[PDB]
Amino acid sequence: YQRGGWSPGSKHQKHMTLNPTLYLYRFPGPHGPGPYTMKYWWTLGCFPTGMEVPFRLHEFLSTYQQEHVPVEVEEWLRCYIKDPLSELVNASNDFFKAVEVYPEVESARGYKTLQPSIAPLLVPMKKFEEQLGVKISPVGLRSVLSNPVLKDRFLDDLFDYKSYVEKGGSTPHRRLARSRFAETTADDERSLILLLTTISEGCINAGNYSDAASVLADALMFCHDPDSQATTHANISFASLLNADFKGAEYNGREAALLQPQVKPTSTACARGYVGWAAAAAYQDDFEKAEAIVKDGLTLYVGNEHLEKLANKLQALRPRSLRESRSHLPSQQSRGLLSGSGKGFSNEFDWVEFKNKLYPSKMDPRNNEMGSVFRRVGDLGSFISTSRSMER
Amino acid sequence: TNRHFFVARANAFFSRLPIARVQRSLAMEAVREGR
Amino acid sequence: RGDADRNFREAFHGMSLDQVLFRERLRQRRMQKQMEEKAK
Amino acid sequence: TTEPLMADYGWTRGKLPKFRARSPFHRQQIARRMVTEMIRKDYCIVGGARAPALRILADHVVELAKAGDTDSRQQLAYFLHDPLMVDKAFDEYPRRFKDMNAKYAMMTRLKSRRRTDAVAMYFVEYKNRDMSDNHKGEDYSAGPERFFLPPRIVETEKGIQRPPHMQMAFDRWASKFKTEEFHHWWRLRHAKLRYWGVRNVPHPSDVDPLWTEKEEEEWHNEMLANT
Amino acid sequence: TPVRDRKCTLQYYNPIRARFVYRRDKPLFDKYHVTARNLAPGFSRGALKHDWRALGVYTPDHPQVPYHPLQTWMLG
Amino acid sequence: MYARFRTRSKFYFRPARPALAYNVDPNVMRRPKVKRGLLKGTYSDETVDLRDRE
Amino acid sequence: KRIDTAKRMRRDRRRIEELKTLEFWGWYMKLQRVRGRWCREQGVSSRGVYGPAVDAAELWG
Amino acid sequence: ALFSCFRCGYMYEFAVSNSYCRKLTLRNDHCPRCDQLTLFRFMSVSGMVGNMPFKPIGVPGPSYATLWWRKTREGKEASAPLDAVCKSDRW
Amino acid sequence: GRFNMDEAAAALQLNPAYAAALYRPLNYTFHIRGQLYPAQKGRPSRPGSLAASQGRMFPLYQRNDRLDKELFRLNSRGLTTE
Amino acid sequence: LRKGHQIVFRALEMAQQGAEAKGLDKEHLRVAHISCYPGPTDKQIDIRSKGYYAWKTKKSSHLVLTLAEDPEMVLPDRTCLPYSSLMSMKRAGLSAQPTVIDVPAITADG
Amino acid sequence: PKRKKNPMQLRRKVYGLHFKEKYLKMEEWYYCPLCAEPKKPGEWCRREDCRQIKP
Amino acid sequence: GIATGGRVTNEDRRWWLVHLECAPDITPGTFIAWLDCCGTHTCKKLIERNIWTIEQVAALDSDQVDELKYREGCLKMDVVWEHARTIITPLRQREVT
RNA sequence: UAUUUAAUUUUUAUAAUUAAUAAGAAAGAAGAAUAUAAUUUA
RNA sequence: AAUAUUUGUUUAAUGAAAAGUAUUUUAUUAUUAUAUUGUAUAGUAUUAUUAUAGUGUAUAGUUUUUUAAAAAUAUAAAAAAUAAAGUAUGAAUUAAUAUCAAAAUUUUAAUAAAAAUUAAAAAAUUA
Ligand SMILES: [Zn+2]
Ligand SMILES: [Zn+2]
Repeated sequence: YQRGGWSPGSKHQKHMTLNPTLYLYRFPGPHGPGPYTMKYWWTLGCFPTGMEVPFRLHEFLSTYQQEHVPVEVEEWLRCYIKDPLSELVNASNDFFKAVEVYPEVESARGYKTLQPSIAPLLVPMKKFEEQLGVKISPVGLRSVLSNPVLKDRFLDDLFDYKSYVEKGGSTPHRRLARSRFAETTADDERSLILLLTTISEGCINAGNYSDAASVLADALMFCHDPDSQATTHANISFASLLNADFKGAEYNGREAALLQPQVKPTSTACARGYVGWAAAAAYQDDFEKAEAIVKDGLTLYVGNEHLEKLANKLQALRPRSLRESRSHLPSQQSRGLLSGSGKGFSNEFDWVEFKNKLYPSKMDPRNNEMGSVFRRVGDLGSFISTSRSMER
Repeated sequence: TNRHFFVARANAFFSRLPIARVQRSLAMEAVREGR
Repeated sequence: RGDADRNFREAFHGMSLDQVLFRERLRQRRMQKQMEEKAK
Repeated sequence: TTEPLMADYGWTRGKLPKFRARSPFHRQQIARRMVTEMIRKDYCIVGGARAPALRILADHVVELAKAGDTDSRQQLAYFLHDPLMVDKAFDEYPRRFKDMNAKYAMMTRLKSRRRTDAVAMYFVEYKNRDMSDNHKGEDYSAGPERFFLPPRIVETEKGIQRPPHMQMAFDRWASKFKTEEFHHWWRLRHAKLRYWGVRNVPHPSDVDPLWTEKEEEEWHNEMLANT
Repeated sequence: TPVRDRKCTLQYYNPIRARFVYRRDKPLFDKYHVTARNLAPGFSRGALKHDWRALGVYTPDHPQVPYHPLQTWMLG
Repeated sequence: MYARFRTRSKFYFRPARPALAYNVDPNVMRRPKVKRGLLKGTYSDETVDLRDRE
Repeated sequence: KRIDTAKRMRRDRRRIEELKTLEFWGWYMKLQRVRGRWCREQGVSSRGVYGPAVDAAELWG
Repeated sequence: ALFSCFRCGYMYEFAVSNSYCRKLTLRNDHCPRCDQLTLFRFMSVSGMVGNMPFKPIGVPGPSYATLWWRKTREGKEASAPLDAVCKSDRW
Repeated sequence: GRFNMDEAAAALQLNPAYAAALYRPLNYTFHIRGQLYPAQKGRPSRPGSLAASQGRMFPLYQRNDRLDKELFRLNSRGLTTE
Repeated sequence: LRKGHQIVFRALEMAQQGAEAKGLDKEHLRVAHISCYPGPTDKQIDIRSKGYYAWKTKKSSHLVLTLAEDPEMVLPDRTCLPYSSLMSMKRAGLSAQPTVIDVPAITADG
Repeated sequence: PKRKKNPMQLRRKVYGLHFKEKYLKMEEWYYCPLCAEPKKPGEWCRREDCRQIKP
Repeated sequence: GIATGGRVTNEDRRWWLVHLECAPDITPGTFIAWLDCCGTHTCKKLIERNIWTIEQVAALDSDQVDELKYREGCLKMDVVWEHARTIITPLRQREVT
């Protein structure tokens, strides 16, 4: 009888005639009330014993009270919002000031040195980004600030963007104004697409392909001139080729090829587009298509060293059901390590997605297999559904 | 006993000797002498 | 649909759908440049 | 017991493995519903010691259907929960398997395990399906959408047709899920499960139906697209 | 310390993978059957690091394949 | 067998921390105001609490 | 009244379960006539891998 | 098992396996005498379907009822008229 | 060409509301005690969600007093002596 | 199959997102520090026969996880295949050696 | 249990081969040439390629 | 005769010739199912070829045998063929007297 | 549960110079499971 | 205590007044009746072994029970059925102790895991 404390959390054995207590199911412990009672708090509305008085005050102060704003006030608020032009000027300026003073990496011998972190850079770039409407990789930026060459390009192209935005206006904001109420890409926009291409190009060196491919999208978002279009489309092809998006590579790949009539004779762009369209065919395993394409490239562009390389490579390499089954490149190994099915979780035997809610695999709307609830459904008192004698 | 000589078995190789054939052989030698 | 397509791609001289459409749109754009140089 | 249906479940090598059940009766009942279900849709994902057992039994059903005999039929009909499936077996499998004698079912050990318990999951199919009449171009890599919908078909294979009498049965059994009392059954099942409580089962106010008329009219659309 | 990750052990001898060499898999396959899938001619019990071929191992009644140098991508 | 795990003694014995008298921390008026976690060497970027609604 | 309710209720459910059944058997026999129809053109014997001579023997049937 | 139609009492027989257990007491079937789907009841138990190894197959013995029913039909008296045609072991 | 309980009733002159109430438990139609699952019972509106009435989420299982009166409880004027 | 390992997976993945958000490099990341210390706790009634009871304690722990960048690292190759995979793939018609295709570096002239 | 056990008693279990085996051990794995997922040899994917050629 | 692997040896013919007189009543016209390694499936495929008789199976051209055991699929067919080839003549001899 | 015995630590090419009365890459099924180390097989 | 327990793969619990707790948002006549009032899950500390009892009735199958060897325990026929490596959950008796206390001999105020002597007890896991 009674080998432990008389508190009703206490460790050891109790008795009902000596230390009587009412029945509490899950009652939060001496410290922290933890994950389980909290689950109850957020679904059931209180702790499962019903003893505890629900106290929501502190989260009410945090959500509903904060958003309260009266009509008279919020009717006038959008009149005082900061002016976007001045914003771009400021964000560009201090972003640049912050990148210029980022130290040059000391090159050691026998071991690689850690690049000094960009803590302070993330603050200006975050505002610059959303002033502009484009998201930039922190990774790519770091890789850019490693290489001397890339840091140079990035720096001065930034500087030009700064200058053209201060003396002139912001052309995407013009082209936004004239849109809801046609001309070649402006100087500032050129500056922009150039710096973004540079940061994506650094974003490749570090080996984040998905991110480089994502960044060049916003890059072509700004180029209204045919040649910039060709180049950027090609670059997106090569970035989505490494990232193992073959459909996007085989799309953006051929745009650069389509643009060849209106693009100047000095462009390598369209040739690149051909290359990407071809390779994107090759990784999906149809080599006849590939060879056809490279044949067309050397048809139009005669001697071309890239298309020469792919001519010789396809030449060297020389079933519908087994096509693109193979994993050939590493980035989809990298993407296969996350987002994979493991033993014990994140497979079809654990939890399943239905319309953005989680179900046990027991009741899975896509599967009537053994143990599924839908096996026991019965005939619902209407008609006989199947000829099964025993079960159903 | 976990040793090798004792654990390993020759089952897989039995097709090398014709057990059925020899059994029938000594059944022939069973009826020849009249058992 | 398998032999349907095996008929499709061999009517087009061993092209595929995308190569056909690509050729086509390419021609339409080169003839847009033609309309351009004839108008200007 | 050497007869190619009636089974002996031991752990000795003469016998096919005894997977855990309540009583050899219960065991036999389980075997019967695994066979029934595997004959119905060709693959069965099955955990534990059941899987080899299920393969061997499958091979036995195909062997029977090959025998093509009245006593054979009637022996298979004793064994199955579904009479119609006996017919589907004896119609299909003889054309299917005419060129092979041995090992008609393919067992495949899956790299994922039930989270419920550590037991391993196996994928048991009938072998070559390109001679199969009603299973011809199907792809089981992923499931279908709503589980009462006819399963996926490989892209090259879209326009295939199936035995009329099978799709009749299938549509009949399908049509009871487009009804409203099934939707009520669905909500109420959520409620029941919650009371017993299994975690991650949404409250019945959030449970929106498996079947609507819009989803339907596009489903029928692509169903006649596959036809 | 350098990261503790094991190098590739796939091609060394393993006692549980060694069981599957002479096991009969006809039911595990459908289109693609190969003579003996797990058994690598000349190499001990399936493992590629343990290769015996074109050394003097005396095996009067069994066949032995000749030696071609393995590639780098088949070991690690 | 390849890994190395040796049992931690803090799980065997966990006496609660000394409580305050009259809510007075004896050394308040002596020591600096630096967050204790910092000087201890304890730091984080994200603190993800699973007791939150989100 | 609750006697008569209890019986009246158990009577007509017996009635409609028979409507269920009759319609079921009807549909299934339709099904089988469909199958019998379709097996002819396809040339399905459903007597197995053997030709007709085998059950013609009638030793095996 | 022995089954007889409710209304016309027509008799017939077949084995019932472990799978058909719910149908043992009442069956629905097409009755030859009164032609339509009708209801059959279980009067008497006959035999098993399956069997255990090292055990006789025919000793969950069919009742005296079923055997009387197999004497009345298929007996010396019942077969005697039909033999002028067949003598069933013959064609 | 299916069963279709409504047109099964229309043939048998059974008042279709009633025929359906033969095939669901006596609990869900007539006023009689019976097991109820607390998730059916319905919930008031939260900040994220709307309210949930058991009327809306279970139209069919709600009780029908037409039937209840015409079946189970007695009539007064049948018994009156005055 | 262990639950802990799954929890640590969620943690790893999140801190990986964070470490990429901070500008580091995915491929050269390594776990610098993993520790776990005792967290909050909930309690539960266990009713034992003859009017006895005890309190089942539902335990919960805090987990601390640090990913650090390590340039010197070289990863062991996981792209090796068992002989079986190799020649099964051969018989299927697949190439056992994956296709490399030379990709020209991204450049901007416009 | 006649007596409370000290920290050494508790640690003695982890010297065992059983304890090491169950809990702290590394799995051998490679990348599925089809799925690009990590994989132990002898277990496979529910997919039409993985089921035919099991890699 | 039954469990013999591969070739059918002459010592094994001896087994057959010996067991010929173990069974007193047999005619060269006897039904197939009395043969070594003649199964239900083996018999059936023989029958649709209109072969009921030990004489008829001893009359086979051996390129009937193979496609009977390969394209058709009766295993151990060559065993029953060989068994027949052996036994047919002593049956005729015990048939005359 | 402490001691004490008996067994085990998952093929050890091999065992006994003495005590008392022995250990090579590893875990799913040891079986691709219905006793063949594939019964021919699409 | 890496312990026991738990473990949800297939339903004739038909019926249910006597429970004295459980936000029905409007649960609901169409009445033939008049006003008024009131209809669904908590007995035994539990969503317990599973209630008590009065109705009235018989084909609504009226639809939550893990698992890949063997001893010994429990049932039934030493055979048969069931249960033990396991993922997850996670109590209770007990606890003076040092990394432990093995074997023998004698003594000491009563077993003496106390002394002294001689001695020769490895770790893990299971019975
Ligand atoms: Zn009748
Ligand atoms: Zn795979």
